[PDB]
Amino acid sequence: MRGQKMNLTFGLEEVYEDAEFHLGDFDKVGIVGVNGAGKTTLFRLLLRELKLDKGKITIGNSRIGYLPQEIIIMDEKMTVLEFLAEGRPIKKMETELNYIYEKLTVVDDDKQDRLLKRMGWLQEQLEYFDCYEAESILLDLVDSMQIDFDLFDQPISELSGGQKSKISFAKVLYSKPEILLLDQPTNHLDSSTKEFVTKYLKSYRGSVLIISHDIDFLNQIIDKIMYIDKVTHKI
Amino acid sequence: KKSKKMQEALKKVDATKAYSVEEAVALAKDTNIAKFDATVEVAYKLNVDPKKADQQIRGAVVLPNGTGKTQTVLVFAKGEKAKEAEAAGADFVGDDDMVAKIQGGWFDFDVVVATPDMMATVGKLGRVLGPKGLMPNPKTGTVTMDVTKAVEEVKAGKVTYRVDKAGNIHVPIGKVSFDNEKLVENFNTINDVLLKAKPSTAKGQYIKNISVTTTFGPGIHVDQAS
Amino acid sequence: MRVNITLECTSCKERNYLTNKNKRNNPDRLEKQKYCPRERKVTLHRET
RNA sequence: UGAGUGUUUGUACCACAUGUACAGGAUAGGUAGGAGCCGAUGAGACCGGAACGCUAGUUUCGGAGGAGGCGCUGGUGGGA
Ligand SMILES: Nc1ncnc2c1ncn2[C@@H]1O[C@H](COP(=O)(O)OP(=O)(O)OP(=O)(O)O)[C@@H](O)[C@H]1O
Ligand SMILES: [Mg+2]
Ligand SMILES: [Zn+2]
Repeated sequence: MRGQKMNLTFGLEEVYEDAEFHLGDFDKVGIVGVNGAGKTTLFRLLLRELKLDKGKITIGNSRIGYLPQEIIIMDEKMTVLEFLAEGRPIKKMETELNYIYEKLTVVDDDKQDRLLKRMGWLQEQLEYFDCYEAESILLDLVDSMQIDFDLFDQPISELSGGQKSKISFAKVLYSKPEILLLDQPTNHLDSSTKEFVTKYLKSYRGSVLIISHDIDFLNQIIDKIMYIDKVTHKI
Repeated sequence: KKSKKMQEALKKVDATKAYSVEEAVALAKDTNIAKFDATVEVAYKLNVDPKKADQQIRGAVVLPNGTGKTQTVLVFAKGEKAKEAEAAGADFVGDDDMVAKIQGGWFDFDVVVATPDMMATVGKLGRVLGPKGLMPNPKTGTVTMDVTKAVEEVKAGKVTYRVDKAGNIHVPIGKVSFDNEKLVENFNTINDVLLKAKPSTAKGQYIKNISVTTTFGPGIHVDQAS
Repeated sequence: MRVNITLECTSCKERNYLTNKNKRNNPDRLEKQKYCPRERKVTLHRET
C-alpha cells in the first residue's frame, strides 16, 4: 500500500494535501485521527470507491476484507444468515451461472464461445471459494463469538448494536480476506467480546489496518501507527 | 524406516542429478520394484500461483500411447448426439432421466461427458459430481458438440490435468508395462500441453521442478531442457 | 474563494472551455450545456 | 585491504516434528497415484518414558513378547 502526492478536496474543505504514505506488508497499522480527519476516506481510496483529485494511490492485488464503520443493511427484512451469506460471492456467481445455462439452450452456435468461457470461469471461481462454506459459516459463528443460532434466523435490523457488530465482524472473516481494513471493529462490543477480537487480530498473520479510538485496544495489536492530521492535511 | 527395495531404488536414483527424459523413464522403470503394473506419473511444480484466477489451469490432453489403463466413458446426450455416442461405442449412454440412475448406479466410470444442452439438465447431478470431479467442463473439452471425439480420446487415454492449490500438477503418462520410449513420448506430450497452457501473467521460469515417479518408486528429477 | 476552472466535454473528454467560479458559492463541480467544437454539438460539460 | 572468533540476524537447501471446525468410527492439511500395503530386515495386543494437545486423543522413544495387522470393502462427510 502506497500513496504519492495525494490530494482530495470535497468542495471547499480539503482532506489530503500532497500526502504520502508507504505501508509494508504484514504490518498491523493503527490509523488514528480526530473525527473527520479522513480515516474512513483513506479506505475508500484503497477500495477505489473514491478517486484522488491529484496523485496516485497504489494498492496490492490481494483480496481485501473491509469492515465498514456503519452497518450496510440493504433491506430491512434481510435475515442475519442472508447478511452473512452475502460475504461470499457463492450466491452471486450461481445466479449468473444458472443464467448461463439458460442462454446455452436458447443460443445454438452464436454465443457459445462467450457462454462457455463465462461458465468455465464461474465454475473455477466457485471451486476457489469452496462451496463447502455452507457448513463452515454455521460453525464459524459458534467458534467466533458465541453467536446464538436463534439470531441466525432473525432480521438483522432488529439486532442490538453490539450484536450487529459481531455479525459484521464475522462477515469480514467469513469472506476469507488477504488484507484486513477494520474501521472501528469494536464500536459497540462489550468487554468480553473485545477479548476475542483482540486475540484474533494478534494471531492474524496478514496485514491489518485498524481505525480505532480505543488506545488500549490498539496498543495490544498495533506495531505501526499512522496519524491522519486534520490541520496539516497530511499523513 | 525404508524398505530394502525402496532403499535400492533410492541408491539407483541420484537426488543431486536431474536426469534426462530417457534416463529418468528407464530409472523409474528400474525403481518400481513392486511387482504390479504400476502407473507412471509426472508432477510439475509450476511457478504460477493458483490463487490468482488467471493462473490456475485445468485442461485435457490425449496421449498417443495412452495411459496404459482403459478408461470407462459415461455420455449424456439426446437424439443425434445419443446416436453419436452409440456409434462411438461409449461405455454408458444416458439422458436427463438416466442421470438419476447414474447417481448411485454404473458408478466408477472413469470420465463423464455431457452435451452443451444436457449441461443445464445435467447441472443438478453435476453438483454431486463436483466433489467427485467428474462433472464435465468446457475447458477440459468434456463438454463438446460431438461426443464421439470425446469417447475416442477417452479410449486412447485422454487425461485431464488440473493444477493443485500448492501449484503442483500431476498426470499419469502410462504404465510401467509401456516401453520407456513410449513413456517418454507421453511425457513430451504432457510437457508440450503445459507449455502451451502457460498463462500470460506468469513470469520467471515456468516450471520450478519436474519429477517423474512410479506408484511404488520415489521421485526422479528430470532436466527441463530434455 | 474564486478560482479559474476548465469545463470538459463529458462525451469526448475534450477540455473545451475556460471559466471561473466561487468555490464557496458553488462547492460542487459546475455543469453547463456548451457547444463542443470537436463533436460540433451541444453537450454536457463538467468541471474537472 | 588480508586472516580468524563470537553474537544477532536475512536467504537457501537438508533433517526433522504439527495438521483435532461439523458430522464422521475419529486429531480429515491439499493434490496425484492408490488394491493392494507393511511386518522374524521383529506384526498385533501390552508396560513405561517423552512431545503435542483443541484434553478428546495424536506423535514418538524405550521394556518384554513373537506374527500379525492396515487398507480396498462399509456408512459419514464437501472432502476417507
Ligand atoms: N462527499 C463529501 N462531501 C462533502 N464532504 C465530505 C464528503 N466526504 C467526506 N467529507 C468530509 O471528509 C471529512 C473526512 O472524511 P471521513 O468521513 O473519512 O473522516 P473520519 O476520520 O473517517 O471520521 P470518524 O473517524 O469519526 O469515523 C468528513 O468530515 C467529511 O465531512
Ligand atoms: Mg470514519
Ligand atoms: Zn465533446
